Amino acid sequence: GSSGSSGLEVLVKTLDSQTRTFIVGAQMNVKEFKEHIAASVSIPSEKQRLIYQGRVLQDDKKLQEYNVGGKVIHLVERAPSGPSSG
Repeated sequence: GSSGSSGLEVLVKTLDSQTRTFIVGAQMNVKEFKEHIAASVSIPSEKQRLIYQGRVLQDDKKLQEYNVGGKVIHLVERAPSGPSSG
């Protein structure tokens, strides 16, 4: 889905060199975004924690606000992630 080139791009680099571009509404908030990618990343927001410039992106805050458009954010997963995984 997702038609027309209208939206803000947001990348996410996990702790395994894995950048994933995401197109969400600039209006969207950090939290929401987490819930959105939460699907792809497969990680829950409450577990997620977008970090940029060594700072923890606020939930109430929005991506645009930070200006992470086409930028690479650093998402972290709570608890010690498993090596094998699956």
